[PDB]
Amino acid sequence: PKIHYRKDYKPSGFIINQVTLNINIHDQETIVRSVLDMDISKHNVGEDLVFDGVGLKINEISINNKKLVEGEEYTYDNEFLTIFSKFVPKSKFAFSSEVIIHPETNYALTGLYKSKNIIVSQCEATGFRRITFFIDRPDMMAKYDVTVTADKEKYPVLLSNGDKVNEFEIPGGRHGARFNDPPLKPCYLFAVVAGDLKHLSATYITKYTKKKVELYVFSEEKYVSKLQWALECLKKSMAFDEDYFGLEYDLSRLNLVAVSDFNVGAMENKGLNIFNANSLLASKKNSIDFSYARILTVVGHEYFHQYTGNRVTLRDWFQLTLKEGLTVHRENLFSEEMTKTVTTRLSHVDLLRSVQFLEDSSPLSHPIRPESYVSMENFYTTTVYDKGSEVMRMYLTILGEEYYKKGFDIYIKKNDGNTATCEDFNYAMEQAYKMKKADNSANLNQYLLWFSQSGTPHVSFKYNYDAEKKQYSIHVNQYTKPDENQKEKKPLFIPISVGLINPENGKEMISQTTLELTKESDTFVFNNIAVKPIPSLFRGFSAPVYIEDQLTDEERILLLKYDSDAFVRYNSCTNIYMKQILMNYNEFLKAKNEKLESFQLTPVNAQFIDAIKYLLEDPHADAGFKSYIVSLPQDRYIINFVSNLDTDVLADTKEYIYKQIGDKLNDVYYKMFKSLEAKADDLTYFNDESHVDFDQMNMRTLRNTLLSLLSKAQYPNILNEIIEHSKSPYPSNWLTSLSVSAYFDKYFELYDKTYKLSKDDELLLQEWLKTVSRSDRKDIYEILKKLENEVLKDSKNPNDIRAVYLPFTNNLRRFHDISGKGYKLIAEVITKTDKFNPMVATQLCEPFKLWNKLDTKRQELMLNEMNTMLQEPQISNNLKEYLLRLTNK
Ligand SMILES: N[C@@H](c1ccc(-n2cccn2)cc1)P(=O)(O)O
Ligand SMILES: [Mg+2]
Ligand SMILES: [Mg+2]
Ligand SMILES: [Zn+2]
Repeated sequence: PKIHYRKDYKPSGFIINQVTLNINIHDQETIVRSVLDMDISKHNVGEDLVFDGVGLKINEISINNKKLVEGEEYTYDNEFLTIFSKFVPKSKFAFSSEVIIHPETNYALTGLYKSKNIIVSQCEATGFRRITFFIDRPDMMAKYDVTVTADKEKYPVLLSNGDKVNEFEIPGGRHGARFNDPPLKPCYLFAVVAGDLKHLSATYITKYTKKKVELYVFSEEKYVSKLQWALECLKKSMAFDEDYFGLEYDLSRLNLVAVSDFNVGAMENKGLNIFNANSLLASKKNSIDFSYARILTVVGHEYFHQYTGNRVTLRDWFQLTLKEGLTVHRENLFSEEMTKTVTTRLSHVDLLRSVQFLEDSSPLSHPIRPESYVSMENFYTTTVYDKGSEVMRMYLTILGEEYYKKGFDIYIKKNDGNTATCEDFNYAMEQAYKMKKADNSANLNQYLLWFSQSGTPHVSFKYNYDAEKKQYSIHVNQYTKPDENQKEKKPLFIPISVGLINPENGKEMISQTTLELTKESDTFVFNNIAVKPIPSLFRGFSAPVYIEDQLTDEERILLLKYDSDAFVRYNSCTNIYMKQILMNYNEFLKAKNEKLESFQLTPVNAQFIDAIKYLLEDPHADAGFKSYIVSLPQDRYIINFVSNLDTDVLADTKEYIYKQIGDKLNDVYYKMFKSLEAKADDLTYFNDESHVDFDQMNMRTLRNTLLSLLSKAQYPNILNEIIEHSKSPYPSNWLTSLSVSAYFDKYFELYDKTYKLSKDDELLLQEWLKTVSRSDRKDIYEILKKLENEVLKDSKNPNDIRAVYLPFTNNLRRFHDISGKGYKLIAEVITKTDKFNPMVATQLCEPFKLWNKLDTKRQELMLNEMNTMLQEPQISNNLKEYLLRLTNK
């Protein structure tokens, strides 16, 4: 396998000026004719002409309308087409070809493929070379003129980029459309779609130039009534970019299309965005509440790529974080503004500190700009997207809104063009930084280490208060553990948003202040501090770091009650739980290792329980926040703090802490679950397709969280509540009724009732599968085998496969069964999936990422399964490279 290095970037010695495509789709094959108008670039050194082209069946190739001869003038090995230089012209010339491809049997979902009755393309990153020959790298910009033909009855709707310029009838029941897209684009932004598509549409009038933009959202006919929310999300997304960034859509039309079979969430092809149906379609009757935030963020994300990816483009794939990290940052600012709930930011932090921190301390650790790759298929990671987004968000923290907006406008003005690199972005923020400091010596040079250095920095704190002097000092230290990418880790530029809270009255003692930590350690001193403060550190989670606050639980409890920053309040509560978790885990571990006949456990801090009750009982406090404070930190967050983690000991620890708190608060939880009903489940706008109330949904989250706590505890007669909840019209409630009934004899009665409610909507059936998979059932292995035989069968839909298996892999007791049977089962699924879809096979490897963090026995069980998968003779390149890197071999 060839390793591509970032240091090795060089421009092509060719240019492709114009692509003219004819894509003729037939029952058993698709014929693709392509003419490329080419030139020799100024970098050319007389080399062979080499096209990417994977799995293509050549009918013929030509230069300037003369057929080329296989063997004597060119070789093709199913990956590269090599035309020997003696036969390549030295001025403007035309290369043509006709190849045959087979979208019907393309089950890897990359290139051109069939999803149910829709034909659709997926070109990022290197899928265009599965459609026709090309120099398939993002710096090859060309013009595109595309014609598609197909059977009119099967494929009445034909779409590709640009203007539809001609439509025409073809003998034998066929038809055609031609689309011309004159502005230059990279080939990974080409798209085509054909199908019996239905739609909703609206007209949006831009803010400044008042251009009419037509918006179309498409699906298969069955689900067209689930498109309205997506259309509202698109309007909101355009308004946002207009209001916050001053940016208007440049084209006359934007199409959104939902497909059933898709590897990720969606894709930003220019004016033709294609989506996983689960991230475009929703209704109140047939979707859980999560689908509403999901569609808003995914529609938003692909819209924002129209500037950050599509008009300012990447030179090479190493700069991927520049388009993805920045688009995620734009997406998160939009979500925050649209939902107006504090749990939106908290949920982004929850994701980074569980999943991304785990990745960053694993053998897979990489900086947000890597120095090498082998498979572009495995490069689209939480580190590139989500830590990339936190790095892009730190510029805004450092500069503030006014100067951030100035530096961004600087980057967009200069590079609307025009490929760019991460240094160009940094340069633009620097110019805003010079202007902010009003000092032109000031620079962001050290900031660049955020792109190049891998691993999570640890940031720790000591304090001093001199009561006579009224002088308060915060001593800060940063450290990043050496790893495979850097032996010596340099200090980063770490912005620490802070407040100082008066412990007597809960008030702020200082204005907004962001500490700029630029050295291994520094001491920040504040004068005129009248009383000893509690420091509120990393407000908003202002850098992607392990925060070691060194506060007492009494201080943490005070922040949790009285601080103004949601993240700090949640983090204080998190740190109280972690102190408790590590304590009880070591007490359980000692008792198991020493085989003790009796031992003691440290109870949960009583004043922390009192503070939870105080917050729950506060009718003005936020319900979404309340659901965060009654839940323990995620297992994948906990694992970052324990060596050789025994998952059974952690399951017993979590069980003890939940029971400790429930034994004090279950009456309070019951009362709230009942008093929340009226507002949480209010049906007033149930038939209003466009009315989405994020606060109401967070009330439902809370009720569903409290119901789960009450069921685990077997609170008296709670089954009555579960059975009533199953009759709710909201799928969030009735699916919740299924999972909490796991602890009762009614489980299979609700399994059947909710299957029946779910079975006729393809997405809602996928949510039912996830609910079953995640159910806390002792017979969960037999239940999985039942879903396999009855519901999943041999589905190659990645949504179906992921729904049956991924939630189960989070079942701490059972997936991690000491016999290794769970690791066995997931490995069998990965290998089976790898036969047809290597990308999804790699996604199904996710539970294995923490393998070297677990206890001795479990490390060995997981390594065994990874080595077994690695030894499969038919392993894909993608799965092989991933598992070799994961197992350090
Ligand atoms: N850029 C989009 C996308 C689509 C597909 C893939 N993909 C990566 C490997 C194979 N397909 C990557 C990104 P997005 O960030 O999902 O908007
Ligand atoms: Mg083929
Ligand atoms: Mg299906
Ligand atoms: Zn993206």
